[PDB]
Amino acid sequence: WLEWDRKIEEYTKKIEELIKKSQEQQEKNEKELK
Amino acid sequence: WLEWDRKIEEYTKKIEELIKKSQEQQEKNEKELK
Amino acid sequence: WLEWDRKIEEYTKKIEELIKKSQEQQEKNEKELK
Amino acid sequence: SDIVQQQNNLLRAIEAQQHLLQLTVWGIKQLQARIL
Amino acid sequence: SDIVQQQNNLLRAIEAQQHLLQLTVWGIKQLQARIL
Amino acid sequence: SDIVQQQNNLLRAIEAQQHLLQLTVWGIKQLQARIL
Repeated sequence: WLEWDRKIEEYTKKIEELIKKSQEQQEKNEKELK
Repeated sequence: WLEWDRKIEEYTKKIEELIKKSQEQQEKNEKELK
Repeated sequence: WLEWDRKIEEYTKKIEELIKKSQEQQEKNEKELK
Repeated sequence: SDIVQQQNNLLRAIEAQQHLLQLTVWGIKQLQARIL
Repeated sequence: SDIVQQQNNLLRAIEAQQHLLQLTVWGIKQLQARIL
Repeated sequence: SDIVQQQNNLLRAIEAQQHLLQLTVWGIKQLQARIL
């Protein structure tokens, strides 16, 4: 469970970064349309 | 747990709406290109 | 729980297969804009 | 068509993940009701 | 533009699914601390 | 090219979500086995 807890944190961090990256691309893409 | 239940329901309904919208968009896009 | 166990296995296999599909399609699409 | 095909792939992955998420919610609620 | 629009919905779905997932983590941690 | 980029980003997000889902499934299974 200690190892489980660390992995949960790892992938939570990774997805939060990927989501931020995606939000940034989305902003860029939606700007180009305008 | 009461507030947990509320938030589960909130996010579930939101996701289901977003999936439904996306499915409609998907069908329409495929039909257009065909 | 018996039904739950079966559905977990079913959707786990489904997502693994869809992610593989998506990886292949992504390779293809990236080789095409090159 | 290839981009739209990848959209379908991503959407279907998201749908399958939602079924899994819903199953995990069910399991948590079952365990919670069981003990307390 | 229609591909951009749907990608916004896919991203929003992923974000809301991540919130759901975090809620499940909280549920599991409550139960785990109690049961184990 | 930016659209294909968004697809790569979304696929990666989905893959990280699936690692998360496998962890939450494992955890629920551990607790279910113990109490049922």
